[PDB]
Amino acid sequence: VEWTDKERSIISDIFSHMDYDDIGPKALSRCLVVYPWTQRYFSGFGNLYNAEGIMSNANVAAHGIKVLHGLDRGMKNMDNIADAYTDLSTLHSEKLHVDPDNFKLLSDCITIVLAAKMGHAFTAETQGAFQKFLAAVVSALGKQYH
Amino acid sequence: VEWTDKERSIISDIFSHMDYDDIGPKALSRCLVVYPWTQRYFSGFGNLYNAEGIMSNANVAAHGIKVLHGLDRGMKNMDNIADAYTDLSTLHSEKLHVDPDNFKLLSDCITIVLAAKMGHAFTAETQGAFQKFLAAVVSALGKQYH
Amino acid sequence: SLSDKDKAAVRALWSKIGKSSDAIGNDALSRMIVVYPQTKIYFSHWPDVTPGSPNIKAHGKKVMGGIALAVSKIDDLKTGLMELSEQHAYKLRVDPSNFKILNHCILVVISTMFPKEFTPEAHVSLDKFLSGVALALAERYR
Amino acid sequence: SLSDKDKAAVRALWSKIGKSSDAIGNDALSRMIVVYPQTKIYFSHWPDVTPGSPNIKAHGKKVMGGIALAVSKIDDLKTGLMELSEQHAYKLRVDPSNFKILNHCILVVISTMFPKEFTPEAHVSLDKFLSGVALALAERYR
Ligand code: HEM
Ligand code: HEM
Ligand code: HEM
Ligand code: HEM
Repeated sequence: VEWTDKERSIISDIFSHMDYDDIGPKALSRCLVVYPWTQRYFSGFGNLYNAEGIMSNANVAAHGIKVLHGLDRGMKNMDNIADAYTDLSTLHSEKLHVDPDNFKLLSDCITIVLAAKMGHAFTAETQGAFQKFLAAVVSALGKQYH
Repeated sequence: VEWTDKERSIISDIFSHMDYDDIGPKALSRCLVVYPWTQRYFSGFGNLYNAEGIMSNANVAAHGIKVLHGLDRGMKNMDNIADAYTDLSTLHSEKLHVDPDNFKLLSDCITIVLAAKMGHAFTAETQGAFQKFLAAVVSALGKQYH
Repeated sequence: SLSDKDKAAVRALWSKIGKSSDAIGNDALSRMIVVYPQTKIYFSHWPDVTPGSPNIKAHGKKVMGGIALAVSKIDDLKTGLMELSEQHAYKLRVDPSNFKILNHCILVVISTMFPKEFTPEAHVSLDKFLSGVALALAERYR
Repeated sequence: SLSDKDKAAVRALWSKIGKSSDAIGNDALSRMIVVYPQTKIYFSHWPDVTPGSPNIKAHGKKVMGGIALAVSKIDDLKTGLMELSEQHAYKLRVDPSNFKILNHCILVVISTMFPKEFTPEAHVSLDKFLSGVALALAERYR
């Protein structure tokens, strides 16, 4: 990936105003409801069989906050995203066995939750830069898969 | 992409024994039948409305041979595939407006036609190396898209 | 496939948000052309394909009228959307890989405009419905 | 969706190649585990998941028995494959993104074994059928 100064400014502005404690839990809980086969990785997180369940679970919340902060390494050096996630890619493949199509599913939930937070400020140009960033991170998370 | 010596040997052996004049026309005609919305790019190639039509068209044949020879640049320097297709990617995007999901569709037809030619010699390890090569070329053809 | 629960959830969401159908369509199409520029070629015969275009606004009303038709025909999307499938496959020749792109843009727009109504439960049923819409629009392709 | 033409083409192809069902399944599963190693974890409870395994051969007979069941149930794959959808979604928890991988391996294997019968026309209808099989197996996932 190649980045324009305008894209860099948009990504920086999004992260500077992100309430991780709000977006992170919402994005992961939304993924667990919309793509519920992703629940099988967090079966020890406590009670989960329903959506009120999933939404309020503090384990899911703490983990969604961890995922969103896992984007920080990428946004702080977007020219090296491919090499910034090597260890995370290895962990999700070999230790956690997360199927790689799932990174894109969570990515789309992060975008949909940020869109609900930003409202009309989530312009097309904002969506384009943010989705280009998340796609770079999703590619890097799938990099160590065989 | 990273390549093992065994993968390099398999790819080299496949190309050394490839009858381009057989596989190329078959692979493109198969794509035009299985994914017939790909016919709209070759509407000047002559008569095409049916499968006997598509299969026997000499324009489709000559073009499938050109596509298969378009893999040669990649197989001759697999460590530089991403930069070996830049001009081809630009042509398919900006001049031809080929939608990028279509490269994977043709790729799968190339694999299925080679599998029919090679028969039991198309082992799992052979399929794995060949599909890894085609995926690298498909990624490079989508590289200049926006 | 859509369950009775999914159908009721889609009808109840459209009952709430359909008042803004036109605006949803303008914004979804606008986003699709900007974020997925491979799609712009399909609209290039219009006199204006730039942001703010009155052609994009007029077509956005038609697109969400197709979604409203799909909500009415939710029990049988194949038969309900057959004419629109013929139009996109034969008259327009829109590559069918693009349907999922517009579906995602529609979800993003609804999220921006109706954050309270567009809960995760509304989203799972609407996403299954838009997958069914894409498969019905794919009917005449092969 | 499958037309009468697609259904007849799938029945006629299976009528010719079904004699080798067991072999097709062994080879398709073998290829899937080697070429798409993310899938091996799902079979790791077996005592042997290496090339040539008698467990892969025994399971390949079952997989193509599921495809033969889908050919019989081709007029209504949702109802016909419901129990297999429940098994993969709930008892096995196989990620549904993997169905298209096995479908591709099945096409490759049939191409290697039946190059004369597996024409482009046989292939378009079988690919539409395997897409319908994947959607029916996805029924119990969400
Ligand atoms: C694509 C965006 C993703 C990002 C940036 C990401 C980030 C991370 C982070 C930073 C960790 C913690 C690192 C550690 O354990 O040392 C983690 C762990 C984890 N992630 Fe992801 N992840 C993503 C997607 C996914 C998805 C799609 C799944 C499953 C559907 C998943 C499942 C897990 C699980 C199972 C763990 C460990 C949970 C535990 O500790 O119990 N991740 N992820
Ligand atoms: C992914 C594998 C592909 C390879 C390696 C490839 C290769 C090439 C080659 C080498 C050329 C000729 C270069 C030139 O014009 O100077 C070409 C042109 C062309 N390709 Fe591709 N191509 C591929 C996929 C596709 C697909 C998927 C489509 C459409 C569905 C497509 C449509 C075309 C068309 C329309 C032309 C020009 C035809 C003409 O001259 O009338 N290509 N391709
Ligand atoms: C949710 C999926 C979609 C729906 C419901 C939909 C609906 C419609 C409808 C209702 C029309 C009007 C047909 C008429 O004139 O009677 C139409 C036309 C059209 N659609 Fe779509 N569409 C969808 C996706 C797409 C996509 C993904 C594209 C291209 C990327 C596309 C391109 C067009 C074009 C080019 C026209 C004709 C515009 C003109 O008349 O100038 N559609 N669509
Ligand atoms: C064409 C698609 C598929 C068909 C028709 C199919 C069919 C079947 C059938 C008939 C069984 C036996 C159920 C029983 O025990 O009654 C089964 C079991 C199983 N399938 Fe599939 N399957 C498909 C795809 C997949 C995929 C893609 C995977 C994983 C990547 C998978 C993993 C398994 C596992 C792990 C079992 C249980 C094995 C055991 O009992 O030890 N299946 N499948």
